[PDB]
Amino acid sequence: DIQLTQSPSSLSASVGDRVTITCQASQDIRNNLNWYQQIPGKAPKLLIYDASNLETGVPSRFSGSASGTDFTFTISSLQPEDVATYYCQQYANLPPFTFGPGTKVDI
Amino acid sequence: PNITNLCPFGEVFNATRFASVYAWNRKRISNCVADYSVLYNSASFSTFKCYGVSPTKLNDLCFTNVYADSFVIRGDEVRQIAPGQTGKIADYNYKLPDDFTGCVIAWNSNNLDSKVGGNYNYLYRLFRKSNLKPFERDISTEIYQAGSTPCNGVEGFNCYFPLQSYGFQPTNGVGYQPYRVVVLSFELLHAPATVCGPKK
Amino acid sequence: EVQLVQSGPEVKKPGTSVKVSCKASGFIFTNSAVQWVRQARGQRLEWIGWIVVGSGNPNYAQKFQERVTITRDRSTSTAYMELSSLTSEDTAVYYCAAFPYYYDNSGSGPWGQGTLVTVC
Ligand SMILES: *[C@@H]1O[C@H](CO)[C@@H](O[C@@H]2O[C@H](CO)[C@@H](O)[C@H](O)[C@H]2NC(C)=O)[C@H](O)[C@H]1NC(C)=O
Repeated sequence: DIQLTQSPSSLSASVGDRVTITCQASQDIRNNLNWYQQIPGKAPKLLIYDASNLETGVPSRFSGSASGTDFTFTISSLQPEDVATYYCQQYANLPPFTFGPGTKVDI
Repeated sequence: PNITNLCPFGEVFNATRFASVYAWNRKRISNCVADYSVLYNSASFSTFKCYGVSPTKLNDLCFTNVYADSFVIRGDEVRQIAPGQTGKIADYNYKLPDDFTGCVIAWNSNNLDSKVGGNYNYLYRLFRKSNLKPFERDISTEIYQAGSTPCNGVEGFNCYFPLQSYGFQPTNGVGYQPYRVVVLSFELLHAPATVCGPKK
Repeated sequence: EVQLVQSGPEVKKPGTSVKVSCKASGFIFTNSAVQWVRQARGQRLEWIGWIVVGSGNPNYAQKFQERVTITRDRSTSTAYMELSSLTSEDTAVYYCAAFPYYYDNSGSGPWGQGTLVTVC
């Protein structure tokens, strides 16, 4: 079994700040870790896959970084309109893809 | 001379069910007279290639053993059944030696093997630890070990099921269509030859 | 072109199984993998099911085993989902994901519109 945790759990900022979401897993997944978006009223979609490897249709302000088992999701151009909830998603060679507690970023 | 037992070539071309590529049959045709002229003299065969012998001369030089094998494979890689050629199915599921000696025959069978909804019965391998030696089966349903994490049996992103399906549809492109392929390999073991030509 | 949609059954019968169908298009289907997750009111998200299109091993988490089933479906590109022993807190959005490049160590594939499987 694998487990992880997302520490921020809430943000309060308006503009400019390189807002970061730091989550840490029980196992040091090589690179098979991604992140998911969820609008308060729509279905979740993909922002970054394979530890910040961007995907077709991503915006510019979305990015990420890695440090050992710790994993950061960065917005260097935080704006008042990109308000939603985030999740960091894990999967490594085993079926249980347990989910993090997420985070509702707010102004 | 007259005539005697004729080889049951029909029972290897005109059968009803063909084994998937990963586990092919091996009929030990022996002690029979094979008339390859009727095989060659026909337009129903799309690809008719041979190596080590010209297709219009093999009707003599009685052989020792003839091995007939069958596959159903996607048309657009039939060529890579030839010796040496690399690819995906050839380098994992069936690879002929560079000194191969035999004939490769292939014909389209869109009217039989395909289905209205698509006959996804035939399967082919996708992964392996290393390449494959000539002329050996690979029947094994053990998950292939990718990366380095052990695979205890649970399918995973580095624990891949070796096989997957063609997914045939009788409306796809010509390349995607099925093709029935028969490989007729010849071997000359030091022993009385037992498969001669029609007139002899 | 690559996307997927789902059906919208709401309540089959309390204490009895329900049927959820997902269809997808735009990418080759008999190479990829599909999976099912639960979203309950309160923004809590958990994983439930996962099946590869290749061979088929309905592997699930320890919690929800012997209580769910996902069936391979090559109609055009589909999957069906069922789960028995409906309880008072099975009401949720059942979300579909699909990893197109399963054979690559990558994640992709949009998500369906969600099925509001409630109980009554
Ligand atoms: C395999 O089946 C084909 C299907 O037609 C057979 O082809 C016929 O063979 C008979 C006997 O020689 C001929 O009279 C017919 O004219 C052939 N028809 C066609 C359309 O070719 C074939 O003979 C069978 N046996 C083999 C190929 O060994």
